[PDB]
Amino acid sequence: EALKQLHSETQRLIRESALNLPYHMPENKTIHDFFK
Amino acid sequence: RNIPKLDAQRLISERGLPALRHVFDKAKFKGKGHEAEDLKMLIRHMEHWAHRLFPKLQFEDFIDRVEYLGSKKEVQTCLKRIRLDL
Amino acid sequence: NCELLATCSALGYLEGDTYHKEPDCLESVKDLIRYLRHEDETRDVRQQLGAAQILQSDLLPILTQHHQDKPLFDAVIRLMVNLTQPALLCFGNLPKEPSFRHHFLQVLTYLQAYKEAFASEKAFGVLSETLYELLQLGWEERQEEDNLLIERILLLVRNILHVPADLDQEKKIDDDASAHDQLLWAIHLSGLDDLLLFLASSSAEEQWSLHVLEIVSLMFRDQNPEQLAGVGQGRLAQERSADFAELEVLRQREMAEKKTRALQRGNRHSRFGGSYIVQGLKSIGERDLIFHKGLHNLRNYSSDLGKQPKKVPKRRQAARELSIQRRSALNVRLFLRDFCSEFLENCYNRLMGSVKDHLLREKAQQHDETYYMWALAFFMAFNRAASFRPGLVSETLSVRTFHFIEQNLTNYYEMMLTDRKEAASWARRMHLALKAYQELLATVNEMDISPDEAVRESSRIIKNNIFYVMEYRELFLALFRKFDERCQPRSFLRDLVETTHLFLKMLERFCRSRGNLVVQSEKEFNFLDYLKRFACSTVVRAYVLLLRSYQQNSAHTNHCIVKMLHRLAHDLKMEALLFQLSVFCLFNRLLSDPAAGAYKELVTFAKYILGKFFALAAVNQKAFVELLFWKNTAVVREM
DNA sequence: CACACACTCTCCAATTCTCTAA
Repeated sequence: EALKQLHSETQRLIRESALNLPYHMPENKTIHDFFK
Repeated sequence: RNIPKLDAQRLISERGLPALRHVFDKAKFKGKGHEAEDLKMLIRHMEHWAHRLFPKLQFEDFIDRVEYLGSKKEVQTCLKRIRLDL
Repeated sequence: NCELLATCSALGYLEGDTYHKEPDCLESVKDLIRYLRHEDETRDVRQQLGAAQILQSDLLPILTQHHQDKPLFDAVIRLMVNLTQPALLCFGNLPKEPSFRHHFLQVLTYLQAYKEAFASEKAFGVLSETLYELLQLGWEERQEEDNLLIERILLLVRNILHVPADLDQEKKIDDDASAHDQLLWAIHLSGLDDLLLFLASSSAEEQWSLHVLEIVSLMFRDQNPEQLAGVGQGRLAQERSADFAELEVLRQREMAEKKTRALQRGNRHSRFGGSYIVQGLKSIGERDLIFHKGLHNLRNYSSDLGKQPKKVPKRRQAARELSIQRRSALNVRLFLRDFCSEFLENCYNRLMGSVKDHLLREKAQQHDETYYMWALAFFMAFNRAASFRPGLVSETLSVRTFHFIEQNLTNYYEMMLTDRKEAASWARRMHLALKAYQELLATVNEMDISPDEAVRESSRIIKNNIFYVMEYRELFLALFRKFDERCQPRSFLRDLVETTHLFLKMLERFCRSRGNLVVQSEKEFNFLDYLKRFACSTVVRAYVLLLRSYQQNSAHTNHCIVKMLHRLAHDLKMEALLFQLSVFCLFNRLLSDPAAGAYKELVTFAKYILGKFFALAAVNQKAFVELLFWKNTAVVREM
């Protein structure tokens, strides 16, 4: 029956782990480069 | 005057389900591969029964009303009775 | 009226193309603002100034040709914000009685006139230039003088974008420049769109995030994300050929229907007599039916040939979709595609983070989370359309957004059921929440398809979290068991069915791939016992309600409907739940359709269930009575 | 004149909303 515990705790790890993503925000630039 | 209603007590268990038990005693279905014409025959017989019961409504309006009537005491008691014996 | 006429005259006059302002413009404008502030509840000054058209005749020329006169410019901007105040704010609600509704319609008419006038590029050019030279200064250099001016400028733009299209002139055909399209083109040519992108991307000017979100919402009010993302260089030939082909398809359908009607009636005039006795058919009495409507009609006889349909009473009248879709001008569509692309790449993450911060801090108006959920749906759909990159929306992919949307959807569901006097409005808010939830559930599938093992890992994490927590599973059943055609539109029903199909697709594939047994103090789970919760009469009733419009449904929607019903029938053996008389009438229409070959899946499923029914009927004749009502566990008694 | 049409108003009761028990 210990496979039930193993599945439960592994799934707990797999939901408590952080969301690794290719997060990015591009270059900051002033309003001149936007408007003209 | 006696304006009629398609309600739970005037006709649904008087000229309705008791006759609907008998409507298909002489039906002429032919089974697999002929579902289209079997359904056409079924719809014609059901429509005819509904018309003779309450002639004021069209067939789909009658259906949408009788489905609501399916929740009423008399209707479900008659349904269980018809399921059991007579 | 006459005193207003005097002040309106005192504003000045136009000559050719140059406006000659009087020196007392400042005090006359202050007097106009005073009259507007001292309005009656009927908004008489609003109606009178709209009738006089001073916004079109004086204030726009003053704004466009005397913008160096800063006190007059500020006063004119405040006056124009006051005049362009939307009618729902002016009256608080839609009035329930004729007099206030007439006044509402008057104010709305003058607002539509203002929107027509505001399409000039010069006005938005002045607004963009003054906003640009204001925002050139640092945030710490601003005072109330400039911050309030930014508020009034953005509120003027918001007010002009918000205005409903005139019912008279909303009959524009597709590929034409509506008033909203011309307004968006004015924004594009003035360059205020780039200023909005700057305001959205700026960390320093984050204070205007809610305002900028509302501007972007009203800008993309009419559009569809996938349709917009499909726009490109070669679209003119595609749309021309598509228009010709669709014209021919419509014509062929009309010709076929005309031929069928011509066969249904005879080739003799209607006063050509003749009567028949149909000996087998008993009439409503015991006598045989006498038929008068011609021999041609007895091939497809029905007793409802001459019956008037019934008036659906007001309470039972089904909800109807609020607007038709029209393909806007191609230039505006290209501009909006470019706006959406650049906004998604440069602005979206910071703006959504800022709006979430505002909602957390509770310094937002009552329903601004609706704008948040709109932005989720639109921009994540646009991202998945064309080049999908999850980095562009990674601020939205957190489980916290799932939780927020689920909380909002349940809140709107409760408020729709309780606050019955605006249940349709709560249904629309819930529809926005549902579309946002749908787009998150679609995005995780796209992450699975995408090649990056990192996004596959986080997709697995969020899927584990969502399928573990109970509310995400129970919400679909909660929505189906209290959906109402009387209140919610068929577009909502379509979206609910498609979202349910996608959700069950993901859940079934997940459990098929690996066990992952514990769910919800945990308990065991399996997808079959989850599917058995969809065996209720109400959910299949809703599914066949959507199936009735199979002619107008999308092919994907029809696939969703038939796949769910095939899952309940073939895999759960619940055909007796779907043995119904109304459903059989719908099947009769499906089999009788001249275009039945186009619906091969639906007719095959219909013939499968019909064959099962007629087998049961041959075994037992009480099935005909069982067809007449919806059922609970008679689904097993019949078996 | 007077006998059919055309139109409005009122009342009556049948259906649906709300709250309760099976």
